[PDB]
Amino acid sequence: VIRVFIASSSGFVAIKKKQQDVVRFLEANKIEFEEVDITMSEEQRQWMYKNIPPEKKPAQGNPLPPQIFNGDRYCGDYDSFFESKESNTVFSFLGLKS
Amino acid sequence: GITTIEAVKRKIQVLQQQADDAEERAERLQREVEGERRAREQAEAEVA
Amino acid sequence: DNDNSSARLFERSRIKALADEREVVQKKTFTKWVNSHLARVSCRITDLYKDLRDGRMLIKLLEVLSGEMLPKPTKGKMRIHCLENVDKALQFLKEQRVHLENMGSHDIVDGNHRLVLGLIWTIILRFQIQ
Amino acid sequence: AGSSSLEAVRRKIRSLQEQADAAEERAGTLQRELDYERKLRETAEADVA
Amino acid sequence: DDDIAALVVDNGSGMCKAGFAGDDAPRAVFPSIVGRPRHQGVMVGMGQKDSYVGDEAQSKRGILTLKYPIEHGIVTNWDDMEKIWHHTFYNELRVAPEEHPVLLTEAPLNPKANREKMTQIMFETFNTPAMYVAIQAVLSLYASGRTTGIVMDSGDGVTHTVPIYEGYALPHAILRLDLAGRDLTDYLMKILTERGYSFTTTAEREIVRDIKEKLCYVALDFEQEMATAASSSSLEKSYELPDGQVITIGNERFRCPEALFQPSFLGMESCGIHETTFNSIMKCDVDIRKDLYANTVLSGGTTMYPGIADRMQKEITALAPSTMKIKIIAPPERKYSVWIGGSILASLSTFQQMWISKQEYDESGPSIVHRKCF
Amino acid sequence: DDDIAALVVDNGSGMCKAGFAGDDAPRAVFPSIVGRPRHQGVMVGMGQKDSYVGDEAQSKRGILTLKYPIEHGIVTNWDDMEKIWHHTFYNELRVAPEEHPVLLTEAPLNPKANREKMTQIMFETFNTPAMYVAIQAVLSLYASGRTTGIVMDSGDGVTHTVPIYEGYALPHAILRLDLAGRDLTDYLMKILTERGYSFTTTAEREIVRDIKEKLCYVALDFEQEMATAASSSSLEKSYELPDGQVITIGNERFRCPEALFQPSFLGMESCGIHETTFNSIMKCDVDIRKDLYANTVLSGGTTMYPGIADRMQKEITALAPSTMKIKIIAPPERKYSVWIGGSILASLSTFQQMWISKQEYDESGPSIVHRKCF
Amino acid sequence: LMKILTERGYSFTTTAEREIVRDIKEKLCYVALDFEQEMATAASSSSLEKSYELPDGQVITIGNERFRCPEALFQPSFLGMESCGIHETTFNSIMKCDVDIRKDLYANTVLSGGTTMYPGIADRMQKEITALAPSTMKIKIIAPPERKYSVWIGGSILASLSTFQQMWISKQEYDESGPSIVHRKCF
Amino acid sequence: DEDEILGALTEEELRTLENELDELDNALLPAGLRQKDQTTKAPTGPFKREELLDHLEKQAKEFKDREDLVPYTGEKRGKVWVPKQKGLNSVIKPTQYKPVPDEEPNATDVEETLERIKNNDPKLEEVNLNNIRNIPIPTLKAYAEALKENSYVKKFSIVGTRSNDPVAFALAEMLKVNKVLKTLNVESNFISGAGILRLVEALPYNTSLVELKIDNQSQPLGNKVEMEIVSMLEKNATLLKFGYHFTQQGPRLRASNAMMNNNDLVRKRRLADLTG
Ligand SMILES: Nc1ncnc2c1ncn2[C@@H]1O[C@H](COP(=O)(O)OP(=O)(O)O)[C@@H](O)[C@H]1O
Ligand SMILES: Nc1ncnc2c1ncn2[C@@H]1O[C@H](COP(=O)(O)OP(=O)(O)O)[C@@H](O)[C@H]1O
Repeated sequence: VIRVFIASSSGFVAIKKKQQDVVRFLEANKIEFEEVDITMSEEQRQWMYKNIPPEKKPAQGNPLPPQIFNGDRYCGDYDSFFESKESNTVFSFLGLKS
Repeated sequence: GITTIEAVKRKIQVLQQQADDAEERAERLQREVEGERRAREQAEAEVA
Repeated sequence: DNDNSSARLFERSRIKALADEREVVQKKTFTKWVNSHLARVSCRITDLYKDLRDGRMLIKLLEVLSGEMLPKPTKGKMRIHCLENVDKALQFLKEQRVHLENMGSHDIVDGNHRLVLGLIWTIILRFQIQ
Repeated sequence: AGSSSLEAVRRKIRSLQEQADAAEERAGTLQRELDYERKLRETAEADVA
Repeated sequence: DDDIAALVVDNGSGMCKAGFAGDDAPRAVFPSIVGRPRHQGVMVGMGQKDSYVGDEAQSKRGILTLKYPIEHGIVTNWDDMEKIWHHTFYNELRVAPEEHPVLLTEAPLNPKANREKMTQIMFETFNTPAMYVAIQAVLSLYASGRTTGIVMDSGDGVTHTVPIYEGYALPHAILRLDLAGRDLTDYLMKILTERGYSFTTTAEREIVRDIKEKLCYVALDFEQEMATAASSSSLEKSYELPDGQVITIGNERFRCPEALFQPSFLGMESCGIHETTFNSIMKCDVDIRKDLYANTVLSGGTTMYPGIADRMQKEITALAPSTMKIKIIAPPERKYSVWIGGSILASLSTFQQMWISKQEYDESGPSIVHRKCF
Repeated sequence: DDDIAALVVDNGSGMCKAGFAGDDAPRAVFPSIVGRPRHQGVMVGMGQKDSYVGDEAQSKRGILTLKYPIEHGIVTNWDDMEKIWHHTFYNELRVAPEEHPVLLTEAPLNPKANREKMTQIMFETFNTPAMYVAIQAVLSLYASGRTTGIVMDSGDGVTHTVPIYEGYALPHAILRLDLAGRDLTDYLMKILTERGYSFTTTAEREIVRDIKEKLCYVALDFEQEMATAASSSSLEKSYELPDGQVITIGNERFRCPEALFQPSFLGMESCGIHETTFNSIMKCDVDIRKDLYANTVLSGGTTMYPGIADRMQKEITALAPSTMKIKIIAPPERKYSVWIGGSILASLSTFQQMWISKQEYDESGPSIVHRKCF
Repeated sequence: LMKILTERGYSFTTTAEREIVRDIKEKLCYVALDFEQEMATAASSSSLEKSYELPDGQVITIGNERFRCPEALFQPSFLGMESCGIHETTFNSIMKCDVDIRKDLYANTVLSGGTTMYPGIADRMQKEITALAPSTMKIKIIAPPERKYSVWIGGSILASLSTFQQMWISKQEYDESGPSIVHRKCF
Repeated sequence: DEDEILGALTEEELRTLENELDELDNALLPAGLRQKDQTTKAPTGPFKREELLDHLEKQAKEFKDREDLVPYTGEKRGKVWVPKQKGLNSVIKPTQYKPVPDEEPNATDVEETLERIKNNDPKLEEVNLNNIRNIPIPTLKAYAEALKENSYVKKFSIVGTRSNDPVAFALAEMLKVNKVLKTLNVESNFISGAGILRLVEALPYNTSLVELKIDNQSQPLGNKVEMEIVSMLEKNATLLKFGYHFTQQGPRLRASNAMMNNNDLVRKRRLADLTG
């Protein structure tokens, strides 16, 4: 099932816009999903930190909130989502068969 | 054309007509209420 | 409270009538003085309150009396253009060491009777014809 | 925003319309002021009598 | 005689406008889009001069990715914005930037580095002799011809309301809502998706924006429009795509702009635009609220929906006391009024002291803009 | 019946503190917030419960909207306040209110109906045997341990100064200024928008308040510290958001509480805290001013920024005549003083005369409080 | 009035709202003939309530505060002052005079100033002075309707007299004797 | 020379301006019908997306490349500023507060509860419908209609059900009929000002409801609406608790005074019963 890691309260507008963009895309196409708040629960955020492959980390600080998983297998961040959005390779990006 | 010239003309003195009529009405009411105020003051001094 | 009504009657009739006497007669007196100096240029005033409200003719007045070249009036039909035009004449009066207070561009543009009449009276009194 | 002359014509039309509109809105206030003053002078004359 | 005045450049979030000062209409109007080749190096580098700018960028929607240099009123990419300014100066206006001053606009509440970067780019790259930065909502009041009222400006990326009384502005009553045209476009795509028509890429973003511009209106009563649209198909309209394929919008026409008044549809914790205007009015003093009620001014492209003025009048009249009179002013030319304000501001003589000189700039650095502007 | 111990409830705008009388510290301290479900979400893991109260509401910030029942020291919403009282009595202390007397705290100058409504709610909803309403600043002077001095109280909702000389309070010199920590939180949001970080939601307001409580200090000299912050990078401090990002406050650390001493930053007409205290002293009689200068007492959470005592001593010494001496008394435990003096007041033997009995309420209605309590 | 209007919940703190409070005081205040009965009557019923309209369009209700604000003239202890009221001040000023001239001063009490225009000051003042004075002396309160401008009007009477043309301070006298001439020339 | 200015404008634009002045727009027309149609062709097909994408790509491929006069080299034509030259460091972390156990979701059948209300069941005492997925508003109207004749239910809550104005109208019709419902809860709904006004309009007709909670609506009530609630709340005397946050201060004061008077009447009748 699609799991989006989101932060309900953030100091940056772009993070909110990206999270709502992902939620809008998932809601528009009848896609099965579920959301987990990283600010509400500490253990889920800590699990999200070590779930990420080391090559896609920011060089500076913790990774950005919007992350997409299905089950326990990792799909990508917002940037890879946008690449798949324009390349029309979205269902392969999330892993659901079209 | 000539028809557009006449239409522009007609709109010009129509709008000028409402402007002039409204200004004339305002002027008439202004002077008339001034005279009315003078009459009211001269009437009230006698009660005083 | 009939005595309160009597005092309201007094301040409504007597004070306002005694003010309006002097206001009307002084405005009529000032109209002739401004039209005499404005007669040399092709200009004339029909109403003192309405005509001084663009500010161009006040600049004409100051230019005629001073006989010295004022800054060129800004062309424009907006309210702010009139404000800036009146501000030019007010600044010229200020730099000629003529004292004005409670005098603004928006006071002239809004057509306040007392301030317009006071401006004309101060121009009559303190400004030098020369 | 097709040309400056068009928008200037619009601005002149707006000025010509709003002059009449403001003058009518002032005339209404003048009329009610006149009615109030007439009522006052009628009451004053009755009190004189 | 001062090299035919300054150049007024209004850079909105969605579209850019530019023209000479003293002219009553902008000369150059074009969207702010930087389109790039997607992934392909097919057929001897098709997509030559990779940075595609403006109308010529929007012509090649099929083979390019369309990217906006300005997001939410803030410049994310500065090379793209430099490209936009260079294309404005040298390709359409075609005048020397070193011979004329430049006037620029900005939203009220922004990060402080934006003004410094604008000053640094305008002086170091284009070598302009003088420059100034102003606030868009003040220029809207300049264009409206008034000096007292509350001004609302809703662009493609930001909405903001400022009050001004007798030429004096109150900084504590300025409100900034992040509810604008792009959110409306995304909501229109979202509600169109479950109807049966799916739009994903930026080439469809332009089409959805065109559909919203041509066929959208603000409902006076929302539940009445629910009942009327459910009962009959009289409200339905037909849109024609660039290759036949005529589609029917229908119920969505008045559902997109309702997110302006109810942000719950967009899933954002924010108040309505009428509530924002009312709260900005109530934060002012007691004696000046009457003039602000009687001088409400609308501006921006987002306010170009039909039937928004009377709807906002009804909503404000509900909130306001019944004794006052509500006066919503919506000029038909309001979409350009911000730029028109610039054309008024540079024309005044008393504004000549407000220019930031280059000789003043190279003594103080980019920090002169804070003490010189606003 | 010495077993019957009164309950002391200090009731501020920000937090509520409750505990048994005669104790050193309040047993329960928690913010008075009533959180309610959002409209944008269709809720995650909430059952038949309608609202969340206090700490559990603070934990689930992401799915709720947070509301404060007490507004500027005035209870606008009485049902929410009743919920706060029920949570205090049944979830925090786990004691039946029908057995113990209740002591409450209340601002000096406020609507008359507030005391009557509090007495009404106590005697009818909770059916307490006895109750009493006390003023906060007198309790602060009780906790200080002296009977002579001027009490300055700054809470989350209101600031007020009262003078007391030898157990006699002067009602004509009491001053109430509406400048508290919540306005400072809103100003911190406004000046954090300047750097680039944006906080709009009430949960973001809680984040901003938590930033302010830890990273704000009052400068002894403002002009020195502005130049120091501009010159070097020594004043920056880093804070971690719940999402994971790191922000740097820097210059704003001494700019947020400076609005206490200069309200013109907020657009407010009124004067600063030191001017208010000086005016309250000069309203008094001539020969009691010497004792009032030497016994100035600080109170409230808002007065726990570092460096308030030195700044306020310097300001009053600048205002006061040079031949007199100024003493500022800031206990390290002052944040709970309004509670602690109350725990003293219920412990006195003669205070058993002051209890409002159930019978007296039954004959005299809710108007007994005006003749019974100051 | 601002302090007791805070008691009902309406807040006025700025200098601009002080003029609004002054207008409220001028329009909706009066002096009660008996203070305790008026308080009891105002507590019993709502017939004494009045409504005022704020400049922003909000509506407030004064009610009990109509007669409490002018009562501070007769009881300064409401304001924290320990001084006596205006009636006691007038009676004390009468008692400081000689015995022979007290009757004429009792019969010729004149009110003036804009503060003396609350509805019912004349009757209350007559009642209080009659209570203080002996029964044989009869009190006579004189208050012209246009008392607010009386200080001006007598001045217009004063400058038109023929004797007053010799009572000026000349420019030459001031130039000779400095600014200290006003103490010799004026009372 | 305005005539010369109009002559400088296009002659077709002159006809357009005359017709536009005659048109003065479409204020008489409703807002839906004011804006013009784009095309006249009827809708066709199910909108295959790939044809649109292929035609857009083809149109992008066959297009003139316009040649700009000035290419962008990114050169600098100005002077560089060159400014003049002359644990304690630990990062503070926020408070975690305390985790809260997850509440068990509401499991109450809608149809069974509605049937039990329709059957006038003695055992059913309290009805709770808070936080239920996608409740039908005809079903809510049926609940409001059916609970009129049920005298065995005392508490009713519809918090977080996305209720709208018709539900408020149905409840307004309810409150005149029923004499048993002690508590009503309509918080966190989408009821506008008119529905709240219609709800408080039913208060003078019944003397059995002692608690109302209308807080946390999606849109604010306004001045006129609150003016109506406070006046016809002063009409009613039975109501004991009213849950709302008033923006305006005068209505807030009057509502507080009225509710205080109601509870004072309750206290007075208790004292009168105690005396006998
Ligand atoms: N004719 C129109 N009808 C309806 N909406 C429009 C129209 N023109 C533009 N818009 C909306 O306004 C937006 C453009 O606003 P714009 O004025 O470019 O904002 P900015 O202030 O950033 O320049 C578009 O995204 C579109 O949603
Ligand atoms: N340690 C602290 N340092 C600085 N400010 C604080 C601190 N603790 C609390 N505050 C401020 O004081 C407010 C709480 O004050 P409080 O003592 O609860 O007042 P009251 O009890 O009268 O409501 C908070 O809003 C916060 O802004």
